[PDB]
Amino acid sequence: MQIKIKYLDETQTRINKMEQGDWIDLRAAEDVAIKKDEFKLVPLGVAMELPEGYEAHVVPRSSTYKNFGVIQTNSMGVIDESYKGDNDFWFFPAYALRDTKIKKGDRICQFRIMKKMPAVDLIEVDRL
Amino acid sequence: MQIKIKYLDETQTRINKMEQGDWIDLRAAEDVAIKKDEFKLVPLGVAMELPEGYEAHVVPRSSTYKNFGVIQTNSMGVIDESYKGDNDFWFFPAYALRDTKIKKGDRICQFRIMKKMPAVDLIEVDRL
Amino acid sequence: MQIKIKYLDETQTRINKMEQGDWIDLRAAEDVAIKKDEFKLVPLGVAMELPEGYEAHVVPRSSTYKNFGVIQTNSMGVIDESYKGDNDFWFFPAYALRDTKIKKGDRICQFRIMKKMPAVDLIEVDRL
Repeated sequence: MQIKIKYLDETQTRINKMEQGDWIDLRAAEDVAIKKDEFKLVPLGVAMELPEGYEAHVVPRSSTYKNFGVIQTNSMGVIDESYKGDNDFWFFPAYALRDTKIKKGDRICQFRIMKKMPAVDLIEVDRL
Repeated sequence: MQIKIKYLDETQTRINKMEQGDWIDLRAAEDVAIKKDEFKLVPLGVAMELPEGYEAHVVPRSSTYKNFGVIQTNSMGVIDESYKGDNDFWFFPAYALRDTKIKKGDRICQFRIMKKMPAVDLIEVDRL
Repeated sequence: MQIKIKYLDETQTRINKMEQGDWIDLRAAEDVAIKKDEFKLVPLGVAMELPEGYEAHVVPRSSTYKNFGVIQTNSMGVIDESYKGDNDFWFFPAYALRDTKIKKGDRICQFRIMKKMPAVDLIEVDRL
């Protein structure tokens, strides 16, 4: 089972480090300064074509808050298999709880893939 | 897989359509005004009987903070198969980082189902 | 399957982690006071050896915000199978949105296990 991955540029850290099972770390694609109580979409510099029928889950690393003072506004990001365009680059939605500077190459979040949910039928009933 | 769904009333937007595995969007059941740094349980106007052995996870949509300035206080909501009563409606626990307003019918979060955790035994030990 | 659990000390409340399928509640290992807009890693007083090939996910309980006014800064904690050391204790990263006090034994979060992602091959490309 493979994942085709495209990098924003030749300087981005190749996350080619994985296929053992652990969540894979993602890094800021450049320097980012976020002021307290400000929102900023941090470029992760990667675009992927996930396996058919799969999706990716993105959450911050356990040390992201302590290190950068940010939280992921959407709690857990979901990247569907259809998000495989040549320009579909990933971003980490960050809300700064304190002035913070994120350096290019800094690990800020992580992800893993999972099979999408089975097809369902939402049938309306008047009483439950 | 069949999921029985009950709606709060006829004005709630029905969400049955051709599904194929993507997360499903839920919507505010009514207008909701939230002041800066205050909390509000946003009703989603739906109650469901999930498949036996399954549970649902609920997270904000990726554009939820950008549009409404709120985060989900519980990070990811977990709805168990047992939460299937006639009055077990779903809610999105919103905390606003600014004065905001979610309009009736606005897509505000999304969900998917997943098989519940397997049978496991907990064996207490003094050392690992 | 079996999960080996170690408790910090003899005064910790044994998780009543019971009910096939249900997420399991974790408790504060000691009293903790957190001032509004401040952080605090709340020890849960447990360390576990998860089944091989599995990982744990931890999120706030539905009533955590209402009860203690805190959010989990890393959104969802991810405990890998390898984090099974004798001093590999669990913590709940809490950011208080108001003055709060958590009592030893108070249930503040919950967890479940899940199979880790299948091993994947990341193939770098130049176009998607």
